[PDB]
Amino acid sequence: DNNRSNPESGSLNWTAIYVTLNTGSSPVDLSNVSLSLEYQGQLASLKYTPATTNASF
Amino acid sequence: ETGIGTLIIFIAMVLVAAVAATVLINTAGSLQQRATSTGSQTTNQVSTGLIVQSIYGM
Ligand SMILES: *[C@@H]1O[C@H](CO)[C@H](O)[C@H](O[C@@H]2O[C@H](CO)[C@@H](O[C@@H]3O[C@H](CS(=O)(=O)O)[C@H](O)[C@H](O[C@H]4O[C@H](CO[C@H]5O[C@H](CO)[C@@H](O)[C@H](O)[C@@H]5O)[C@@H](O)[C@H](O)[C@@H]4O)[C@H]3O[C@H]3O[C@H]([C@@H](O)CO)[C@H](O)[C@H](O)[C@H]3O)[C@H](O)[C@H]2O)[C@H]1O
Ligand SMILES: *[C@@H]1O[C@H](CO)[C@H](O)[C@H](O[C@@H]2O[C@H](CO)[C@@H](O[C@@H]3O[C@H](CS(=O)(=O)O)[C@H](O)[C@H](O[C@H]4O[C@H](CO)[C@@H](O)[C@H](O)[C@@H]4O)[C@H]3O[C@H]3O[C@H]([C@@H](O)CO)[C@H](O)[C@H](O)[C@H]3O)[C@H](O)[C@H]2O)[C@H]1O
Ligand SMILES: *[C@@H]1O[C@H](CO)[C@H](O)[C@H](O[C@@H]2O[C@H](CO)[C@@H](O[C@@H]3O[C@H](CS(=O)(=O)O)[C@H](O)[C@H](O[C@H]4O[C@H](CO)[C@@H](O)[C@H](O)[C@@H]4O)[C@H]3O[C@H]3O[C@H]([C@@H](O)CO)[C@H](O)[C@H](O)[C@H]3O)[C@H](O)[C@H]2O)[C@H]1O
Repeated sequence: DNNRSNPESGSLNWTAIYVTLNTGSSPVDLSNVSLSLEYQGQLASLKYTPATTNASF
Repeated sequence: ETGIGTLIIFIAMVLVAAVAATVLINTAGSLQQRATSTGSQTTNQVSTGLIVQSIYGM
């Protein structure tokens, strides 16, 4: 929640998702992974960009 | 005569049939090890677990 003083009138600013591989699976590169989300008539498509510096890692 | 030409193609026919035989054996051997390992890993996955008994504080 984005409000600490009163969380009742707040909204979600950050979301965390825990991800693992399935049992007996081949390795997966996360750079070729696309994430889809649907909320209130908005379809998002999120993508990770690999970099040496200034990377979200 | 036709006898000479028949023998030449015969050799080629035998060699081609051996190739297709090799593919089927090699593929089945590769799929054998994957299917065996998947079954054993899943059996361990379902059965295994941890349980909490009691929690104390100071
Ligand atoms: C998280 O959730 C909470 C709760 O849901 C809030 O929504 C919060 O948002 C923040 O809200 C505060 C308060 O509304 C905002 O700060 C305010 O900024 C204003 C600038 S603006 O006019 O340009 O918009 C004003 O400067 C505000 O001051 C006002 O309030 C003063 C006190 O009014 C009270 O008076 C009497 C008691 O004496 C009482 O009967 C009333 O009911 C009322 O509570 C007043 O003197 C000023 O003339 C002016 O109207 C300002 O709010 C400031 O005071 C509050 C708190 O005391 C009020 O009860 C609080 O500490 C603030 O920190 C403080 O700045 C802010 O912009 C929002 O972010 C969410 O983040
Ligand atoms: C989503 O909503 C959130 C509402 O809950 C919040 O608004 C998020 O924004 C974030 O706001 C917090 C402050 O509340 C910021 O966190 C603070 O960032 C500084 C970075 S700095 O460059 O300004 O120095 C720092 O990392 C602070 O950590 C200090 O405190 C911890 C724990 O005590 C300790 O490891 C170190 O002493 C460190 O310096 C951090 O503030 C946190 O700590 C305070 C107090 O304990 C300080 O005495 C509060 O508990 C606070 O809640 C903690 O966050 C973020 O920068 C900002 O993203 C929004 O995204
Ligand atoms: C998604 O699936 C893919 C298969 O479909 C593949 O497996 C992807 O993995 C990627 O594989 C490629 C190899 O083709 C590799 O990318 C290359 O990385 C090196 C840099 S290194 O540090 O990793 O060693 C190489 O120099 C190339 O990087 C250049 O381009 C990028 C821009 O994207 C830039 O940031 C760099 O500075 C650098 O200039 C890159 O190879 C790509 O570029 C070449 C030529 O243009 C080079 O002149 C070809 O176009 C080639 O098709 C490109 O792949 C990585 O190892 C990996 O990401 C998987 O993500």
